Amino acid sequence: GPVWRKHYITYRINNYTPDMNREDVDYAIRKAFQVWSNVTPLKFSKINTGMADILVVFARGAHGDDHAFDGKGGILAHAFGPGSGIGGDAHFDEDEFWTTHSGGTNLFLTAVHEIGHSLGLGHSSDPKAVMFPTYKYVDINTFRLSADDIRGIQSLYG
Ligand SMILES: O=C(CNS(=O)(=O)c1ccc(-c2ccccc2)cc1)NO
Ligand SMILES: [Ca+2]
Ligand SMILES: [Ca+2]
Ligand SMILES: [Ca+2]
Ligand SMILES: [Zn+2]
Ligand SMILES: [Zn+2]
Repeated sequence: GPVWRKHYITYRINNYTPDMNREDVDYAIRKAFQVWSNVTPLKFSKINTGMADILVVFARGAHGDDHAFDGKGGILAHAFGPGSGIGGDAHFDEDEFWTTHSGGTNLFLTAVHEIGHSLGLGHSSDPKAVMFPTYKYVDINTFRLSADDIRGIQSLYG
């Protein structure tokens, strides 16, 4: 599949969920990017205006792509693989309740998974992998990619 063909990648937060403090959204997303820059040559920078490679959006129901959200539960988020335009973008279902902790749906953990897709990863069959497509809270303060995730991303970058 597609990959980014450059090392400096930008992201922009289109809008903020009212579920969380603004600074906590910023930090969760920053930390999620750091998970992947830790194990690749990629460098991520937040921009506040203009066209970013990865646009982060909170939206509910039908929201202008061909892929609608479904209210609370079920689909939590989705993201597009590397490419122009909508490529790379990561969308989070506002009908979920996003948090910094084990309550609701943890934004950081979900963003790690989605950014994996934004960088070109698909799903893993390994339940230990962050790319395993079932959300499960794990302690975010000690979170680590599985060997499978590191294998996956290092097949695309580095
Ligand atoms: O795969 C999907 C669509 N399905 S999902 O949104 O139910 C979903 C979303 C995120 C996750 C997830 C997996 C591991 C950690 C955090 C979230 C699981 C299911 N989007 O990427
Ligand atoms: Ca949903
Ligand atoms: Ca994009
Ligand atoms: Ca919400
Ligand atoms: Zn979408
Ligand atoms: Zn997924």
